[PDB]
Amino acid sequence: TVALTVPAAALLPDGALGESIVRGRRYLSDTPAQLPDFVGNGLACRHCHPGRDGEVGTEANAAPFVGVVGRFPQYSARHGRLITLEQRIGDCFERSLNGRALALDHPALIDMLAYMSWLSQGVPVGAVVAGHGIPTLTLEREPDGVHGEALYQARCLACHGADGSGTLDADGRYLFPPLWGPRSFNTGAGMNRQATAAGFIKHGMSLSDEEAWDVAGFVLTHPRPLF
Ligand code: HEC
Ligand code: HEC
Ligand SMILES: O=S([O-])[O-]
Repeated sequence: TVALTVPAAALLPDGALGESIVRGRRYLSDTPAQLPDFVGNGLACRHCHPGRDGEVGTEANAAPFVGVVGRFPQYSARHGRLITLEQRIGDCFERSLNGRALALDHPALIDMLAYMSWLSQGVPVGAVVAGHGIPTLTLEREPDGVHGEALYQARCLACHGADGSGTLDADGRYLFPPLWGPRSFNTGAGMNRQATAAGFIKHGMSLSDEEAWDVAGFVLTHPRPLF
Protein backbone atom coordinates (compact mmCIF):
# COMPACT_ATOMS: atom_id res chain seq x y z
CA THR A 1 0.00 0.00 0.00
CA VAL A 2 0.95 3.71 -0.12
CA ALA A 3 0.47 6.30 2.63
CA LEU A 4 -2.61 8.43 3.09
CA THR A 5 -1.66 12.06 2.50
CA VAL A 6 -3.92 15.12 2.36
CA PRO A 7 -2.87 17.90 -0.05
CA ALA A 8 -2.64 21.52 1.07
CA ALA A 9 -5.71 23.64 0.27
CA ALA A 10 -3.35 26.65 0.00
CA LEU A 11 -1.72 24.94 -3.00
CA LEU A 12 -5.03 24.65 -4.88
CA PRO A 13 -4.60 25.88 -8.47
CA ASP A 14 -6.08 29.14 -9.73
CA GLY A 15 -8.60 28.60 -12.53
CA ALA A 16 -11.37 26.24 -13.58
CA LEU A 17 -10.01 23.15 -11.85
CA GLY A 18 -9.50 24.96 -8.55
CA GLU A 19 -13.00 26.38 -8.57
CA SER A 20 -14.43 22.94 -9.39
CA ILE A 21 -12.54 21.35 -6.49
CA VAL A 22 -13.98 23.92 -4.07
CA ARG A 23 -17.51 23.31 -5.36
CA GLY A 24 -16.99 19.54 -5.08
CA ARG A 25 -15.97 19.84 -1.43
CA ARG A 26 -19.19 21.74 -0.74
CA TYR A 27 -21.34 19.17 -2.58
CA LEU A 28 -19.75 16.41 -0.46
CA SER A 29 -20.04 18.32 2.84
CA ASP A 30 -23.50 19.89 2.42
CA THR A 31 -25.21 17.49 0.01
CA PRO A 32 -28.91 17.75 0.99
CA ALA A 33 -28.88 21.57 0.74
CA GLN A 34 -26.77 21.75 -2.41
CA LEU A 35 -28.45 18.91 -4.37
CA PRO A 36 -32.03 18.68 -3.12
CA ASP A 37 -33.35 17.02 -6.30
CA PHE A 38 -30.99 14.08 -5.72
CA VAL A 39 -31.02 13.60 -1.95
CA GLY A 40 -33.95 11.89 -0.24
CA ASN A 41 -32.78 11.98 3.38
CA GLY A 42 -30.80 14.07 5.88
CA LEU A 43 -27.34 12.71 5.11
CA ALA A 44 -24.38 14.40 3.47
CA CYS A 45 -21.50 12.37 2.15
CA ARG A 46 -19.30 13.57 5.02
CA HIS A 47 -21.54 11.81 7.55
CA CYS A 48 -19.90 8.48 6.64
CA HIS A 49 -16.79 9.87 4.92
CA PRO A 50 -15.54 12.37 7.48
CA GLY A 51 -12.51 14.62 7.29
CA ARG A 52 -10.66 17.22 9.36
CA ASP A 53 -10.29 20.94 8.56
CA GLY A 54 -13.39 21.11 6.37
CA GLU A 55 -12.23 18.39 4.02
CA VAL A 56 -14.35 15.33 3.31
CA GLY A 57 -13.07 11.81 2.90
CA THR A 58 -9.67 12.11 4.54
CA GLU A 59 -9.94 9.78 7.55
CA ALA A 60 -8.26 6.38 7.65
CA ASN A 61 -10.74 3.51 8.11
CA ALA A 62 -13.69 5.83 7.45
CA ALA A 63 -13.72 5.27 3.70
CA PRO A 64 -11.38 8.07 2.65
CA PHE A 65 -11.48 9.36 -0.92
CA VAL A 66 -7.70 9.75 -0.97
CA GLY A 67 -6.61 7.46 -3.77
CA VAL A 68 -10.10 6.37 -4.81
CA VAL A 69 -9.89 7.61 -8.40
CA GLY A 70 -7.07 5.21 -9.28
CA ARG A 71 -9.12 2.18 -8.17
CA PHE A 72 -11.87 2.64 -10.77
CA PRO A 73 -13.14 1.21 -12.99
CA GLN A 74 -13.60 -1.99 -10.97
CA TYR A 75 -15.93 -4.95 -10.77
CA SER A 76 -19.19 -4.55 -8.89
CA ALA A 77 -20.98 -7.73 -7.83
CA ARG A 78 -24.13 -5.60 -7.46
CA HIS A 79 -23.99 -4.60 -11.15
CA GLY A 80 -22.39 -7.85 -12.36
CA ARG A 81 -19.82 -5.91 -14.38
CA LEU A 82 -17.21 -3.16 -14.23
CA ILE A 83 -18.39 0.24 -13.06
CA THR A 84 -16.86 3.71 -13.07
CA LEU A 85 -16.41 6.04 -10.10
CA GLU A 86 -19.33 8.13 -11.45
CA GLN A 87 -21.55 5.07 -11.21
CA ARG A 88 -20.33 4.27 -7.69
CA ILE A 89 -21.22 7.79 -6.62
CA GLY A 90 -24.69 7.33 -8.15
CA ASP A 91 -25.17 4.19 -6.06
CA CYS A 92 -24.30 6.22 -2.95
CA PHE A 93 -26.92 8.82 -3.85
CA GLU A 94 -29.54 6.08 -4.36
CA ARG A 95 -28.79 4.10 -1.24
CA SER A 96 -26.92 6.05 1.43
CA LEU A 97 -28.74 9.28 0.50
CA ASN A 98 -32.07 7.59 -0.35
CA GLY A 99 -32.19 9.67 -3.49
CA ARG A 100 -31.47 9.72 -7.21
CA ALA A 101 -28.23 9.34 -9.13
CA LEU A 102 -26.82 12.36 -10.95
CA ALA A 103 -26.41 12.07 -14.70
CA LEU A 104 -22.92 10.88 -15.50
CA ASP A 105 -21.97 14.28 -17.02
CA HIS A 106 -23.75 16.44 -14.43
CA PRO A 107 -21.49 19.38 -13.50
CA ALA A 108 -21.92 18.67 -9.76
CA LEU A 109 -20.80 15.09 -10.27
CA ILE A 110 -17.77 16.28 -12.21
CA ASP A 111 -16.97 18.73 -9.39
CA MET A 112 -17.12 15.82 -6.90
CA LEU A 113 -14.77 13.87 -9.17
CA ALA A 114 -12.40 16.83 -9.37
CA TYR A 115 -12.32 17.02 -5.56
CA MET A 116 -11.63 13.30 -5.22
CA SER A 117 -8.92 13.57 -7.88
CA TRP A 118 -7.34 16.44 -5.96
CA LEU A 119 -7.32 14.40 -2.76
CA SER A 120 -5.72 11.58 -4.78
CA GLN A 121 -2.87 13.68 -6.15
CA GLY A 122 0.40 11.78 -6.11
CA VAL A 123 -1.21 8.36 -5.57
CA PRO A 124 -0.09 5.89 -8.28
CA VAL A 125 -2.91 4.55 -10.40
CA GLY A 126 -3.78 1.07 -9.11
CA ALA A 127 -2.16 1.59 -5.70
CA VAL A 128 -4.09 0.93 -2.53
CA VAL A 129 -3.94 3.68 0.10
CA ALA A 130 -3.46 2.63 3.72
CA GLY A 131 -6.71 3.13 5.58
CA HIS A 132 -8.97 2.80 2.54
CA GLY A 133 -12.57 1.71 3.00
CA ILE A 134 -14.32 0.78 6.21
CA PRO A 135 -12.79 -2.41 7.59
CA THR A 136 -15.52 -4.84 8.60
CA LEU A 137 -15.79 -6.12 12.14
CA THR A 138 -17.24 -9.62 12.43
CA LEU A 139 -17.66 -11.61 15.63
CA GLU A 140 -18.37 -15.37 15.89
CA ARG A 141 -21.65 -14.85 17.76
CA GLU A 142 -25.04 -13.22 17.32
CA PRO A 143 -25.16 -9.47 18.00
CA ASP A 144 -26.99 -9.02 21.30
CA GLY A 145 -29.47 -6.20 20.71
CA VAL A 146 -30.44 -6.08 24.40
CA HIS A 147 -26.86 -5.31 25.42
CA GLY A 148 -26.72 -3.04 22.38
CA GLU A 149 -29.67 -1.00 23.60
CA ALA A 150 -27.96 -0.40 26.96
CA LEU A 151 -24.69 0.53 25.24
CA TYR A 152 -26.60 2.88 22.93
CA GLN A 153 -28.18 4.71 25.88
CA ALA A 154 -24.81 5.05 27.62
CA ARG A 155 -22.55 5.87 24.68
CA CYS A 156 -24.51 7.15 21.64
CA LEU A 157 -27.88 8.58 22.61
CA ALA A 158 -26.53 11.93 23.83
CA CYS A 159 -25.60 12.68 20.19
CA HIS A 160 -27.82 10.53 17.99
CA GLY A 161 -31.01 10.75 20.06
CA ALA A 162 -33.36 8.41 21.88
CA ASP A 163 -35.24 7.92 18.60
CA GLY A 164 -32.08 7.78 16.47
CA SER A 165 -33.18 10.97 14.73
CA GLY A 166 -29.95 12.91 15.32
CA THR A 167 -29.30 16.54 16.22
CA LEU A 168 -29.81 19.46 13.85
CA ASP A 169 -27.44 22.44 13.84
CA ALA A 170 -28.61 26.06 13.67
CA ASP A 171 -28.51 26.09 9.86
CA GLY A 172 -30.63 22.95 9.50
CA ARG A 173 -27.76 20.61 8.69
CA TYR A 174 -27.25 17.56 10.86
CA LEU A 175 -24.57 18.07 13.48
CA PHE A 176 -25.12 14.45 14.58
CA PRO A 177 -26.81 12.48 11.85
CA PRO A 178 -29.83 10.17 12.04
CA LEU A 179 -29.11 6.47 12.53
CA TRP A 180 -32.58 5.16 11.70
CA GLY A 181 -36.03 6.38 10.73
CA PRO A 182 -37.12 8.28 7.59
CA ARG A 183 -34.12 10.66 7.40
CA SER A 184 -31.44 7.96 7.66
CA PHE A 185 -29.79 5.69 5.06
CA ASN A 186 -32.03 3.17 3.31
CA THR A 187 -31.95 -0.62 3.37
CA GLY A 188 -29.81 -0.64 0.23
CA ALA A 189 -26.88 1.12 1.91
CA GLY A 190 -23.66 -0.62 2.91
CA MET A 191 -24.13 0.77 6.39
CA ASN A 192 -27.25 -1.43 6.68
CA ARG A 193 -24.93 -4.47 6.88
CA GLN A 194 -24.02 -5.69 10.37
CA ALA A 195 -20.28 -6.11 9.80
CA THR A 196 -19.91 -2.73 8.06
CA ALA A 197 -21.86 -0.83 10.72
CA ALA A 198 -19.87 -2.61 13.43
CA GLY A 199 -16.62 -1.73 11.73
CA PHE A 200 -17.64 1.89 11.29
CA ILE A 201 -18.75 2.18 14.91
CA LYS A 202 -15.50 0.56 16.00
CA HIS A 203 -13.00 2.47 13.76
CA GLY A 204 -14.90 5.06 11.72
CA MET A 205 -15.99 7.27 14.60
CA SER A 206 -13.43 3.72 23.11
CA LEU A 207 -15.53 0.61 22.36
CA SER A 208 -14.42 -2.99 22.54
CA ASP A 209 -15.13 -5.26 19.55
CA GLU A 210 -17.96 -6.94 21.47
CA GLU A 211 -19.55 -3.59 22.34
CA ALA A 212 -19.35 -2.36 18.72
CA TRP A 213 -20.89 -5.59 17.45
CA ASP A 214 -23.77 -5.46 19.91
CA VAL A 215 -24.59 -1.77 19.48
CA ALA A 216 -24.50 -2.12 15.68
CA GLY A 217 -27.01 -4.91 16.11
CA PHE A 218 -29.30 -2.67 18.12
CA VAL A 219 -29.06 0.16 15.62
CA LEU A 220 -29.96 -2.18 12.76
CA THR A 221 -33.12 -3.50 14.49
CA HIS A 222 -34.91 -0.27 13.57
CA PRO A 223 -37.00 0.81 10.60
CA ARG A 224 -35.53 2.91 7.80
CA PRO A 225 -36.54 3.69 4.22
CA LEU A 226 -36.91 0.70 1.94
CA PHE A 227 -34.73 0.65 -1.16
C1 HEC B 1 -24.62 6.01 5.47
C2 HEC B 1 -23.12 6.03 5.25
C3 HEC B 1 -22.67 6.58 3.93
C4 HEC B 1 -23.03 7.81 3.25
C5 HEC B 1 -24.00 8.87 3.68
C6 HEC B 1 -22.22 7.82 2.01
N1 HEC B 1 -21.46 6.73 1.94
FE1 HEC B 1 -20.10 6.34 0.46
N2 HEC B 1 -19.62 4.55 1.36
C7 HEC B 1 -20.12 4.09 2.51
C8 HEC B 1 -19.61 2.76 2.85
C9 HEC B 1 -19.96 1.94 4.05
C10 HEC B 1 -18.70 2.42 1.77
C11 HEC B 1 -17.88 1.17 1.57
C12 HEC B 1 -16.45 1.39 2.04
C13 HEC B 1 -15.62 0.18 1.70
O1 HEC B 1 -15.51 -0.17 0.49
O2 HEC B 1 -15.06 -0.44 2.64
C14 HEC B 1 -18.79 3.62 0.90
C15 HEC B 1 -17.98 3.64 -0.29
C16 HEC B 1 -17.97 4.84 -1.10
C17 HEC B 1 -17.05 4.91 -2.25
C18 HEC B 1 -16.05 3.88 -2.70
C19 HEC B 1 -14.82 3.98 -1.79
C20 HEC B 1 -13.74 3.00 -2.17
O3 HEC B 1 -12.67 2.99 -1.51
O4 HEC B 1 -13.92 2.25 -3.16
C21 HEC B 1 -17.31 6.22 -2.83
C22 HEC B 1 -16.65 6.83 -4.03
C23 HEC B 1 -18.36 6.78 -1.98
N3 HEC B 1 -18.70 5.95 -0.99
C24 HEC B 1 -18.86 8.10 -2.28
C25 HEC B 1 -19.94 8.66 -1.50
C26 HEC B 1 -20.49 9.95 -1.90
C27 HEC B 1 -20.04 10.83 -3.01
C28 HEC B 1 -21.53 10.19 -0.92
C29 HEC B 1 -22.47 11.35 -0.84
C30 HEC B 1 -23.28 11.38 -2.14
C31 HEC B 1 -21.46 8.99 -0.06
N4 HEC B 1 -20.54 8.12 -0.43
C32 HEC B 1 -22.34 8.90 1.07
C33 HEC B 1 -21.07 4.73 3.41
C34 HEC B 1 -21.67 5.98 3.03
C1 HEC C 1 -19.92 13.18 20.25
C2 HEC C 1 -21.15 12.88 19.45
C3 HEC C 1 -21.29 11.47 18.92
C4 HEC C 1 -21.34 10.24 19.68
C5 HEC C 1 -21.25 10.07 21.15
C6 HEC C 1 -21.55 9.20 18.68
N1 HEC C 1 -21.62 9.68 17.43
FE1 HEC C 1 -22.00 8.61 15.70
N2 HEC C 1 -21.63 10.28 14.55
C7 HEC C 1 -21.38 11.50 15.02
C8 HEC C 1 -21.07 12.46 13.93
C9 HEC C 1 -20.76 13.91 14.05
C10 HEC C 1 -21.14 11.67 12.72
C11 HEC C 1 -20.91 12.09 11.30
C12 HEC C 1 -19.49 11.57 10.94
C13 HEC C 1 -18.34 12.27 11.65
O1 HEC C 1 -18.09 13.48 11.44
O2 HEC C 1 -17.63 11.63 12.46
C14 HEC C 1 -21.48 10.33 13.21
C15 HEC C 1 -21.72 9.25 12.29
C16 HEC C 1 -22.28 7.98 12.74
C17 HEC C 1 -22.73 6.95 11.79
C18 HEC C 1 -22.74 7.05 10.31
C19 HEC C 1 -23.78 8.08 9.83
C20 HEC C 1 -25.26 7.71 9.99
O3 HEC C 1 -26.11 8.66 10.08
O4 HEC C 1 -25.63 6.52 10.05
C21 HEC C 1 -23.18 5.83 12.59
C22 HEC C 1 -23.74 4.52 12.11
C23 HEC C 1 -22.97 6.32 13.96
N3 HEC C 1 -22.43 7.54 14.01
C24 HEC C 1 -23.29 5.46 15.06
C25 HEC C 1 -22.92 5.83 16.41
C26 HEC C 1 -23.05 4.85 17.49
C27 HEC C 1 -23.61 3.48 17.45
C28 HEC C 1 -22.57 5.53 18.68
C29 HEC C 1 -22.43 5.07 20.10
C30 HEC C 1 -21.44 3.92 20.12
C31 HEC C 1 -22.16 6.82 18.16
N4 HEC C 1 -22.39 6.96 16.84
C32 HEC C 1 -21.69 7.81 19.10
C33 HEC C 1 -21.41 11.93 16.41
C34 HEC C 1 -21.48 11.00 17.52
O1 LIG D 1 -23.66 2.34 -2.27
S1 LIG D 1 -24.00 2.34 -0.85
O2 LIG D 1 -24.66 3.60 -0.48
O3 LIG D 1 -24.84 1.20 -0.56
